[PDB]
Amino acid sequence: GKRQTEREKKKKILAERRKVLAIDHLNEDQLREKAKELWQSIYNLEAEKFDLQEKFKQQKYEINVLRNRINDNQ
Amino acid sequence: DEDETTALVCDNGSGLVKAGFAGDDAPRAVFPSIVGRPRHQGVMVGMGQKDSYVGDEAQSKRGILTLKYPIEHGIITNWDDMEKIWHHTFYNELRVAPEEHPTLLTEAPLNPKANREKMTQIMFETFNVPAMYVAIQAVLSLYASGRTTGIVLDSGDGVTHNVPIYEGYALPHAIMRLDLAGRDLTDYLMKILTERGYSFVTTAEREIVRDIKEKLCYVALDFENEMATAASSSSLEKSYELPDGQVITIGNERFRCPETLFQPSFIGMESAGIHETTYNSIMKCDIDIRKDLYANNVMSGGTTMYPGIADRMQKEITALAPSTMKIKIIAPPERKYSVWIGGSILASLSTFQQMWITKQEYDEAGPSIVHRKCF
Amino acid sequence: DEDETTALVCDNGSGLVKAGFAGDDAPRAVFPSIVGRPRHQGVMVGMGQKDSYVGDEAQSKRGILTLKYPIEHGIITNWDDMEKIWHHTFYNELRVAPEEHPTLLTEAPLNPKANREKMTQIMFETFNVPAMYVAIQAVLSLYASGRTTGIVLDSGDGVTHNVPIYEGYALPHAIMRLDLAGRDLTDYLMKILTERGYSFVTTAEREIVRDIKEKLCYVALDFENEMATAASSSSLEKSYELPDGQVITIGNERFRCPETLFQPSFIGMESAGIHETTYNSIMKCDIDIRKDLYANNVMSGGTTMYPGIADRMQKEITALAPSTMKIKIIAPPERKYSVWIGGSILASLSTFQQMWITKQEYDEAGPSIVHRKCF
Amino acid sequence: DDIYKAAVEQLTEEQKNEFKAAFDIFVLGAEDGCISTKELGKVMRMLGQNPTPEELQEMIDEVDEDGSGTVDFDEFLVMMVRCMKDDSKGKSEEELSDLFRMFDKNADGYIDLDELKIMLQATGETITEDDIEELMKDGDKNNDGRIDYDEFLEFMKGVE
Amino acid sequence: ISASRKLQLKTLLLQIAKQELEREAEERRGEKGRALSTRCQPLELAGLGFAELQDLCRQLHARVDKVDEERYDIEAKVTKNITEIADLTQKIFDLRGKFKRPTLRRVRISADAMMQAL
Ligand SMILES: Nc1ncnc2c1ncn2[C@@H]1O[C@H](COP(=O)(O)OP(=O)(O)O)[C@@H](O)[C@H]1O
Ligand SMILES: Nc1ncnc2c1ncn2[C@@H]1O[C@H](COP(=O)(O)OP(=O)(O)O)[C@@H](O)[C@H]1O
Ligand SMILES: [Mg+2]
Ligand SMILES: [Mg+2]
Repeated sequence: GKRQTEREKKKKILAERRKVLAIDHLNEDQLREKAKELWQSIYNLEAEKFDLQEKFKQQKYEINVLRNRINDNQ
Repeated sequence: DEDETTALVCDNGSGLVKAGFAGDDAPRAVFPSIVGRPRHQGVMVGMGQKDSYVGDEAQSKRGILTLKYPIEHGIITNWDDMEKIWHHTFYNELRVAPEEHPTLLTEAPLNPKANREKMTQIMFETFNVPAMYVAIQAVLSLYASGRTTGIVLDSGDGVTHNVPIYEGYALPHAIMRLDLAGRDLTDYLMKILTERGYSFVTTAEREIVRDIKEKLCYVALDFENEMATAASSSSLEKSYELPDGQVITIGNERFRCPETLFQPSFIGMESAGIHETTYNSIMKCDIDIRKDLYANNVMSGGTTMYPGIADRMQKEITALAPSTMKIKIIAPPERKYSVWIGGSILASLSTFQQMWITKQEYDEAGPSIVHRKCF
Repeated sequence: DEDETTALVCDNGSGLVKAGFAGDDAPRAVFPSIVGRPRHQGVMVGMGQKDSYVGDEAQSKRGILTLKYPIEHGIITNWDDMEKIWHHTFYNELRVAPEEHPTLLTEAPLNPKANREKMTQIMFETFNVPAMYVAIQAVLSLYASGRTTGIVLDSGDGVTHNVPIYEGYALPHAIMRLDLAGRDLTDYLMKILTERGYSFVTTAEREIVRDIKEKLCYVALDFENEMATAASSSSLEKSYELPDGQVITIGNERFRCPETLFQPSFIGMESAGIHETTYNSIMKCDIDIRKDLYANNVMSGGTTMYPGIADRMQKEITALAPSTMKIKIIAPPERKYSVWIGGSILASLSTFQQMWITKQEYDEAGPSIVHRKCF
Repeated sequence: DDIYKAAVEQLTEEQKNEFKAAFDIFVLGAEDGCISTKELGKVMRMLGQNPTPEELQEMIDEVDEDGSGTVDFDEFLVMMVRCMKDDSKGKSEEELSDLFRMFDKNADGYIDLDELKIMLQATGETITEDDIEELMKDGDKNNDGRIDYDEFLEFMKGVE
Repeated sequence: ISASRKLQLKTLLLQIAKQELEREAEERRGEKGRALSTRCQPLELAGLGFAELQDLCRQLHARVDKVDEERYDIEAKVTKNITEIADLTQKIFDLRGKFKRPTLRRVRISADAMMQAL
């Protein structure tokens, strides 16, 4: 139950998000432009990965906020 | 949460759940395994109106809730109950996310293999723990004692287990489970108190009488002689102040309640006292090491906070076994946390991460992988 | 009428009707539940000659009218009387049309279900209220106190109800109704005043003697000792100035009238005093919370304006119950309006319009829908 | 004094302009220009509020400290700022939670006293005793040792 | 009047708070930039062999796949966090209500009326 749903939902999401290249036929110039584009894409992904990490930390902080609001409530 | 990715250590003992972080000396979130549910339906508004109540919340709301046990003597009723209580423990009590910390769990001795396969599967699907390890509480108590030789008497709230381990090797052929535990103690005390004039059925009084067992109960040195002298016993008779304020006086019952484990014929068990179960366990294995088993017996569990188990234990074993070698019991104070301590000990060493049960192994071989990964 | 479509809040308490708008602090139109009718027939002309007289009009015209009670101890005599008095309240006293404002009503505890079905049906047919909600006055007084734990003593003019509610949950199994109320008080005082030389039967003197109860009556700390010292008691004996001008002097009767509720054997009730009724109510429920009930008792009703209920209450409960925990009563001044205040509180929050009893639900399922819509 | 400029800062321009141009409903001609204290209650009815004898008499006590029987414009502004509590047209809360993040510099979930002391001295004013003491009385209620987001919001209500 | 002092203390406090907000935001941006420089170093394609550039494209495909996977894991963690935020926040609203709900509404306003009209 839900064993395949989770795994293949995740794989489906990563399939629509990522783009597949028919690398074998790619021409020399094409390897040039595309490896530049792929490196830039990885650059941006790491950029807002770091943003996600930071904002993960702050959302942890607001969890801290709300859980303390709860414990004081007794 | 600690900056380091240290593991979670959780003892789901049969009667108490004690959870915390690896490298800690004592579990942080410790609560009894009772679960309360709304005794009636919803018509009011503005507050409450929540189904599951766990932990101290249910302890405060005992009167309004039907108090149910998601586990009894190892048997599992509803996995949803464990799901909710683990959610509560991890987020409301431990304030930790299981995504970034592998979990070391302890299970009741000789728990069902099907139970292990289902609980592990629901766990892995529902939760996102990175890695897993589950161990028997017997070796955990052994680790807490830190001596590879001895017979462990694990007295939980659903089962009492006798397990011999010599030089850090399990002896399943000489391991037994007895259906006497806290539940029986409360029941027997309930019927005796009924014969004393006080007849209650609900769980609040169950907790009151187990508290009485924690505070006032004796383990009789000699049974019938102590009731004979307890006929009047103004000094020996002891009283308790119930939270409502009434003074309830109990005499011989103090040492007539735990005696039932030693004398099961009171309420009809074919099996004799637990000392006989340790005795048979000892002789089942080779003769020679039996003396060491006599001298290295360990007892573990929350019940062990009561007095009288040690003296009774040694005297009866010496009566049954030859009295040449000296028998002595060892029991560190606050040993109900000891299992969890041993869990921390497991995470202490750097070899423990060689056999973490990772997500991908379970994804490859299903739950069946544990059949080859733990044992 | 306010520009906003805010709801109507009406407490039809057993003895007083208090009506007004939601969001208001106190009810605007408050009148006793007496109804006057022409004692004789019509021959004169030029003025008057009107059948129903309600409110202060009947209070001024008490002498000329047969004074009748459309409700007594919850029992309903004639729905036409309620029709007329509600017409008067809505249009002549509240100056409001019920077409544009839903109504929140409060009913006497444990009122007949058939009574609810008939009153709701006649209401919906006769009137054009958009939406409906009716609630027990017990939870309303609870809301006025703003504490989910306690036992409510509702002392109306027809019935006295004891209702325990723990953590905002009704306990019908421990709820009781006692047929002692203002009517009994007036009756008993009537017979004692008859033994004092003044014998009246009509309702004007009933109101005079209830006014005397409002002004001069005591609650005896010790009963027979206070009549023993009230033998002469020139200072302790107290007088009243009746509107005709005669000075009527009363001594021990001041504290011998409310005592009858505490000592029903004076005029022959099997049930003991109302403190016994609160005591039994408390023990019927689980033992543990009983202490909280002792410490959280609330009293409500117009009678509560009298002195002496608090001291008598606590002393007798402490006599009956163990005196370890301290018992204290809470009673805000002018608590007879408190129920209506709670009605306003109900309209304060935005979830209340989720369960308004609309016209179309009643048109679909008849009156029977309330059986599923309120409870 | 500092209360006059604090009342200036804590109230928006449109509100105070309407307040003054509407106080000019009592003056008609050949008058001192400052109306009697009791007439102040009447302008409040114009404001849309319905105050009560207790607050009215108290508020009356909140004007004319030196005992002239009359109200000036600066006392007028301070009392108005002290009347409706809906300052800043509803103080925000989200960015404020960001500012809650700001009070904490160790990422724990709350505000330490040392973090408050450094925060206060970063303004330019040193530490005095009545400062932190009164700030603690304003912020806390039960000696919990910290300022959480509820006490955070409560303490600075209306402040911009 | 101490209220003046306290109010201007908290005003200056919150203004310096806004300054610290700006500064911490700048520090976050700088740390993001340096982590960008250290996680994704400059390009390597200058003078490379076409076949190796095929292999490089496949390697960057695997790289983008796994870093998308890591992003998915982190954002899922955040989503669980936010759900707990919402539930706990509702509990907060109710719990605060317990201490302050019966205490803010009209106070003798209607009591003020024409007691002589009757
Ligand atoms: N402080 C204490 N003193 C005495 N008895 C206790 C105490 N705490 C728990 N117990 C008893 O221990 C029982 C729970 O046993 P537990 O420690 O959960 O077994 P296990 O070691 O298998 O987890 C309870 O039924 C309770 O009666
Ligand atoms: N101001 C007062 N002082 C003393 N007693 C009063 C006062 N007003 C009403 N009562 C008494 O209260 C009784 C009506 O009770 P009521 O408040 O209608 O009960 P309920 O709370 O069930 O509506 C009347 O019989 C009257 O004797
Ligand atoms: Mg045990
Ligand atoms: Mg009443």
